[PDB]
Amino acid sequence: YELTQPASVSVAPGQTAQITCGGNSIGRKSIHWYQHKPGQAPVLVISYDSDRPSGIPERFSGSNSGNTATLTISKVEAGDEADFYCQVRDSDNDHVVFGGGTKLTVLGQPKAAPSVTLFPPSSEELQANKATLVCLISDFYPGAVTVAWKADSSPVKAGVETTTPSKQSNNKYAASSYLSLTPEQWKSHRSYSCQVTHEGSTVEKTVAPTE
Amino acid sequence: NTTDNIDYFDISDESNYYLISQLRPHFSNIYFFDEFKRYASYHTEIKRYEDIHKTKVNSLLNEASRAIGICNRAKNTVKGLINILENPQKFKTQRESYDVKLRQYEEKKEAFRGCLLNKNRKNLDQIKKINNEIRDLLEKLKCSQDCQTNVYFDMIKIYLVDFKKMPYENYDTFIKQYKNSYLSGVDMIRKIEKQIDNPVTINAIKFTQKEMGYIIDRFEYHLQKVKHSIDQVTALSDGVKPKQVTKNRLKEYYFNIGNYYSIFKFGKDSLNMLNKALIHKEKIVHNLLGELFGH
Amino acid sequence: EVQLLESGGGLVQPGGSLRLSCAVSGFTFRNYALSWVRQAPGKGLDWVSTISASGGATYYADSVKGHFTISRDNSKNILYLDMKSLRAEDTAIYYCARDGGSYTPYFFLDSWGQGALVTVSSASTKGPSVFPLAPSSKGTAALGCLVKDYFPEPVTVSWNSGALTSGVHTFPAVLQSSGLYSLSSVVTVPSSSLGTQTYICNVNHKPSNTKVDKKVEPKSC
Repeated sequence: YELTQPASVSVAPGQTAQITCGGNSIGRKSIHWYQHKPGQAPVLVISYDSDRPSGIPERFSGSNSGNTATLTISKVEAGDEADFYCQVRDSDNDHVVFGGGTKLTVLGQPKAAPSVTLFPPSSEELQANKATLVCLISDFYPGAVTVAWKADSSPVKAGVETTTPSKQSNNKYAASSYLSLTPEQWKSHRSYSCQVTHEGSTVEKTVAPTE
Repeated sequence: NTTDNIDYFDISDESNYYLISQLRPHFSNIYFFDEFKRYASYHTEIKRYEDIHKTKVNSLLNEASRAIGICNRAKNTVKGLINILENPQKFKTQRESYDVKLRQYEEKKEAFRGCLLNKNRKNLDQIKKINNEIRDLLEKLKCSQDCQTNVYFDMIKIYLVDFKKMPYENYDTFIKQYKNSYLSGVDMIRKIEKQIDNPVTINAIKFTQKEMGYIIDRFEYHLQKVKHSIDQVTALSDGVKPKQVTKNRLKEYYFNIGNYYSIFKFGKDSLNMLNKALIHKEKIVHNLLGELFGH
Repeated sequence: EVQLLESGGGLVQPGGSLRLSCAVSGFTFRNYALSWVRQAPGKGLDWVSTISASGGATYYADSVKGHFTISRDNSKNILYLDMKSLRAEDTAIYYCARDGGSYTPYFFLDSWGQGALVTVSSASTKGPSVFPLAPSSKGTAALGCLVKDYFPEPVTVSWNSGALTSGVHTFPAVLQSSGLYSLSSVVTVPSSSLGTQTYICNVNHKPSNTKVDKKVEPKSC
């Protein structure tokens, strides 16, 4: 069995959140929802379609009919920001199946565009028969960036080591991207460019192999 | 229907070494004592054990049945709550709530399980004293580095034939299909729970499923314990065949097959009782399911 | 309250073995069914294996039957997870969770644990290679300090022996395919004085006992 979950859902504080979990003939199975805060233990919020264990507010709700089940949070708070998972048991082979996951992002601050800072390889690294391009991304919200590298307007996929966005102290996110190149690849071009895309907006920096 | 018998409950000590059972002989160790009298008959050097099995074992057997019998007053109070929670007619007569009545069941059920262990704690120290006598009886053997394993290996042949008279293939297929109906019955009543205004009948099915869940786990425990004894003893007949071992290795050999076979017979007696309980409680669920619309 | 405490996770080499443990506080260990659920980096919750309250039945996942093995100890009230052959796909955080059903698993999770991290890589202790990141030949200039190829975390990076703390932004480290880490620290500085003012990053590595002071200077050529 396979459960399908939207990867991301955005909610403004005070609105109602609706996370969906889909599958074939879902209305005939028992579904339980779990909230997971990173670094903390997951919590069974709703079990058996609609039931809520003790200690769960009435804001959380559960429905299930037909092909999709919906988890509903009436008055969403900034403290409800976590990725949610639906769960059903596959009676055929007898084991637990989870959904893909759904990141619930509460918009507690305006959208912020990233700041890209691209660095050429140091002259000391080039003397050591190595070369690395450092693309530093900072002060962006929400935390979802896509990095693409170009070698003289040609897409690059080899040598890319992008990291995961990390929440800074100001609830803003930061990321980095490192391009590993041999000294011959670095010198045999006219321009290397780091391309950072956030919320549909692309910020481009460029570095020239000369000097 | 009605739960007329509740012999499926049991209790273990804190060390989890000794398992109490309501059926005779209430101990898998007593079956080991019944099997060592067979071992001592083949050895012409051990003759004092015949009097030990006639007095120390029978005293431990009767004290076990006595200690279980003291908890009969507590057993009926737990059974009475089982018949109230599963029968909507008996529940509708009483005035307390269902949450209160279900919590009383959980409190009294552990009171009965706690009674069986506490009243048998004196017998738990008696079992240890009989094992030390057996280990001391083996020390009196004349062999030191030349102990023959003929009696040990002849018993493995006797056990394997006795293992064949066990419907292990039928129990595994039964418990695997019984669970499929169980979890289906679980998910069914919860879907129905939100669509029917019949709280008492639904709760009676929920409580029986809680009872069934306890018995299925006790069934799987003994079923897996019967298999381990059958597979491990079979592994002994397909392992090394030492002609002569030390007296220390010989003690371990008799205690190995003695403990293996005793758990086999102990599980066979329980699997039979636990089988009838699973079938009976499944009947009570369907009688409650047919009573969903009316009556 | 009811809580489950994981312990034993850490670094294993590809092909090695790990014994994960789980203690229990808040309920009787014998009366409940338990299970393991793991979460790979950047992935969701992956169910591993569950066990009955008495050990009568055990259930596993297809991508798990080979190596992982459920173990229970109702005497010491400890729940185990033995991993036979570890591969790169098994790096994750493993959650000790208990089944919400009665004795036999109803296949829904009642409580969870904080999780135990299990890392599978041949990486060994290694000092870093510090390289200065010169400005873009520049109002505001952005020069940095590159720390590359080190293991394990963390690496402490300051500037001018702790004199320059505002405008510095030490970035989170990246985990390369080589199992080694690499971070970057960049400080905002004035552009009219980058050639005359001293900007030095001092790198400290506790595991390898490596202390490096690197001076950053432009390369106008």
